[PDB]
Amino acid sequence: PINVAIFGSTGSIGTNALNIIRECNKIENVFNVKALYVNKSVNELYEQAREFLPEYLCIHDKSVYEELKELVKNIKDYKPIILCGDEGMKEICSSNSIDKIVIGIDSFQGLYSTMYAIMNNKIVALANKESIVSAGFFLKKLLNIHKNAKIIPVDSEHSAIFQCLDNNKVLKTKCLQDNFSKINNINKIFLCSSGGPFQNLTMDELKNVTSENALKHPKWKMGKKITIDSATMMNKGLEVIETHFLFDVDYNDIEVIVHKECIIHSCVEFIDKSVISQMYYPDMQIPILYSLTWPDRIKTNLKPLDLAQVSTLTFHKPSLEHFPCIKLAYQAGIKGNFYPTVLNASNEIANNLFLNNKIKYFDISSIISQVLESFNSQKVSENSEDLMKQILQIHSWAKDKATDIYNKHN
Amino acid sequence: PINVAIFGSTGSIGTNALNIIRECNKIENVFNVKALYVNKSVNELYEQAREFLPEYLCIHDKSVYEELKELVKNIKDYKPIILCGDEGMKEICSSNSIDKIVIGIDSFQGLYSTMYAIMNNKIVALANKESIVSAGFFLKKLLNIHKNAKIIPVDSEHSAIFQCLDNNKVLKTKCLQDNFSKINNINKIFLCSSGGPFQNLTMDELKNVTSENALKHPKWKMGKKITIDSATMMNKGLEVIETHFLFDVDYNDIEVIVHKECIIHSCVEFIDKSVISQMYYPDMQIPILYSLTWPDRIKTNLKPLDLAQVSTLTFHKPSLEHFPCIKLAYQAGIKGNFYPTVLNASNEIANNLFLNNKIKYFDISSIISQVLESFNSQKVSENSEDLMKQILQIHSWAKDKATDIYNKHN
Ligand SMILES: NC(=O)C1=CN([C@@H]2O[C@H](COP(=O)(O)OP(=O)(O)OC[C@H]3O[C@@H](n4cnc5c(N)ncnc54)[C@H](OP(=O)(O)O)[C@@H]3O)[C@@H](O)[C@H]2O)C=CC1
Ligand SMILES: NC(=O)C1=CN([C@@H]2O[C@H](COP(=O)(O)OP(=O)(O)OC[C@H]3O[C@@H](n4cnc5c(N)ncnc54)[C@H](OP(=O)(O)O)[C@@H]3O)[C@@H](O)[C@H]2O)C=CC1
Ligand SMILES: COc1ccc([C@H](CCC(=O)N(C)O)P(=O)(O)O)cc1
Ligand SMILES: COc1ccc([C@H](CCC(=O)N(C)O)P(=O)(O)O)cc1
Ligand SMILES: [Ca+2]
Ligand SMILES: [Ca+2]
Ligand SMILES: [Mg+2]
Ligand SMILES: [Mg+2]
Repeated sequence: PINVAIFGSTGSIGTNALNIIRECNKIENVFNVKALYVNKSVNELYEQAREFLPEYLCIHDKSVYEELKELVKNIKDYKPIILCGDEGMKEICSSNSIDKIVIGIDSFQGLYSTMYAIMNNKIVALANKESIVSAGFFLKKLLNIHKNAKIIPVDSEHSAIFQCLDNNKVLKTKCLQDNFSKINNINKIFLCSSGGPFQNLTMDELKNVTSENALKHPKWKMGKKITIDSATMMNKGLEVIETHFLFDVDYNDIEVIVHKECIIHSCVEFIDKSVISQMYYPDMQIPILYSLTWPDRIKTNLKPLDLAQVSTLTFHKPSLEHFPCIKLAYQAGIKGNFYPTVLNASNEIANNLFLNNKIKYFDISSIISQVLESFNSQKVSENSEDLMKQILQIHSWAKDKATDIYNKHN
Repeated sequence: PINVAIFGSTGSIGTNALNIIRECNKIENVFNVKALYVNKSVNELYEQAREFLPEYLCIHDKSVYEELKELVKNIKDYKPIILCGDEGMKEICSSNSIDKIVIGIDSFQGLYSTMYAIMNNKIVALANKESIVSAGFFLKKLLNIHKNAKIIPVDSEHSAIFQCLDNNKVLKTKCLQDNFSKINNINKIFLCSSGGPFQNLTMDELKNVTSENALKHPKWKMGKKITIDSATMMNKGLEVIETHFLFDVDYNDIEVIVHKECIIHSCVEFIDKSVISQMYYPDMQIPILYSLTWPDRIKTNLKPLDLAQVSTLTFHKPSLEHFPCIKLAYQAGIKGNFYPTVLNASNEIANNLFLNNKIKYFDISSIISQVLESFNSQKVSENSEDLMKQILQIHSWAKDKATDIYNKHN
């Protein structure tokens, strides 16, 4: 039986995780949900607790901590360990009754639990790309210290890549290890993208698009932050860096392709030029499930892919003029050092400004661009604790700098 | 050092096999071409011998044996063992200096060298699907006795499927072995097809198609036999049966899909509903190369796949009214026993009759159908030698029956 904790259980990823676990458990009882962890959504967490009855409940915000304890009392025959904040999360991570942890917490914040899960030698089913982008080489260093810990990618393109590999090669290495692409004979990555809601707009239309435009399309079913990143294609930019760190693929060997039907989720070209790709309907349940079953697969009752019904699949290059965030992400990745950290942080700010109607579409890239050119590279700390502080301080520096730039032009 | 013999070196498969070996050897000196074997193309074999300088040369037609020896003595500093007929084939198969054999011999004839290669515990890179279709159960029996032998598929769709699989599971089993699909978590197979030159014809148009139309469908030249089979989609019917035997997949789990761009070469749906596919330009060099390098990959200088330029991929279900050969294959496969043997034999006759303008398009299926209807199940004999002679009897019977049916009408 697979003992699982869901971190960020009330969001888009967490809900999909619980969905697939539920439906798979109807076929055979494969998963035990041992812990749920949310930020503020106490009512929704209670409802999930009622159904799945985990041994652990944690809410990050102390201000709703009491409210959770009282709500949970209605559930008969159930006495969970109810915890909160950083302290609660660390206790769950160190529990010997948990094997696998799904990280569906958003933003740079997802790094903290990812770090402690690793330090506790757990399998980390990581959907949070911000932690990889911002702390790539820290996570690397951490995985060399904690040799039984593993990151399994949940991000759909990276899951697709991972699913295309031979596991007799994968098991010789692990995600975020130097030389991963060489051991797996990977030559090149086709990184597929929906292209987002603005894919058909002219430069003139792009000037005046609003966050509401970005958020209204039902085709995009995710959290608000990632929805905005999909619209600017900064999401794909982040995923380029994520691909580089997870799989040790050279930036010049990662190609972004717009595939509007979202059936082919990404492709791996091996050294012989043979290309392998993973496909399904655009549904996060597959990537989530695979992270929890790897290196095996289990039966599901998901809708089978009907290729003749889909009938047509299309592919084109993205326009860098229309989506300058892509270009900025390659530039930050190629530059290396802490430039990806700076990229992620300034995007956090720019993303949120646009979401709340404070800046325009092209201001997003303008702000990010100015922060990256403000940054002064630092010698990378050889010490693991000092490296973590370095990342925190640089992330924080970049967010402040982005705010300065916004203010300067406001 | 990969010590390889090429059987049927002067045909389409053989030539392509020598092409990729040549090109790959320029990068890394991997392959030793140890043997070349052809029917009667002595001059072409001579030119190949001068380039590749194999330790063995063999020609099936003894009437050109002296012509071979006389041409070969023109090759400066080179003294091969030049061999003859079935005997020469058996000697090459028993050579310890040979590890892998590519079977690029066409038709039921290919089964003989396939059998002897397996009896000598070789790795058999098998392009010849007719041997599998007509003698699948016998090959399975043979592989159970000769435990170090393996069949690695070369047929592009089956190579595709093989590549889509996770080698960590493939390595725990082998092609034709019981439980292959269970071990590999296979739920179903999308068997892709070019659809052939007649894919867009109406029923009335199809009535009138001739062999010259079928053979003009070019790009890369194949044997006349498979070219006609592609036109009737009997090729795909044979491939459905080949899929069943190679991978132990149920007939109701095999779906034929017409993909006219021939970029996706086939797809595997796993029990979780995730789908994996192999893609490249249509080109037999990759499937050939992979059968010789498996479970590894090596570098090539083949043109990289450019998905943006390809731009569109399309899929549709084939019409069984327009292509009744497909239906006949499912029917023969499902009935089991020696019906696949009978299908293959009667097709060999019908195919050749159509090739030579003796019968019409729909007479092909009519003749095959009548032989299948005529045949009565036989008790399957238990020892290998007995089962082989049983196969040979039934094969000869079915060919004679097809010819008699033809003789009765025209
Ligand atoms: N949504 C998707 O399909 C995909 C998401 N991702 C990645 O997954 C991550 C999550 O995205 P998504 O699910 O869309 O985001 P959501 O906004 O939908 O969900 C965020 C979840 O994290 C929780 N959370 C936030 N902060 C904390 C904290 N400090 N402690 C505990 N829980 C916290 C939230 O809790 P609360 O409900 O209380 O606010 C919520 O449950 C992102 O990093 C994203 O990049 C990647 C690919 C696809
Ligand atoms: N062509 C292709 O791309 C594909 C082919 N296949 C399969 O591969 C096999 C070969 O097809 P293809 O290459 O098109 O066929 P070809 O007709 O082009 O080649 C047949 C080859 O086999 C040789 N041959 C015939 N009889 C004998 C024999 N008695 N002993 C030794 N050699 C013999 C021929 O020699 P000679 O030149 O002297 O006549 C020739 O080299 C077929 O079973 C086909 O179904 C499967 C998928 C794709
Ligand atoms: C509707 O299908 C899809 C919509 C959007 C996406 C991408 C954003 C969400 C994501 O990263 N996933 C699912 O991994 P993007 O390609 O627009 O960046 C992928 C699929
Ligand atoms: C142009 O690419 C292609 C042409 C033809 C085919 C098939 C026939 C030859 C074959 O079996 N191969 C290459 O494996 P079919 O689908 O028409 O039966 C596949 C690909
Ligand atoms: Ca594989
Ligand atoms: Ca009868
Ligand atoms: Mg993604
Ligand atoms: Mg084929």
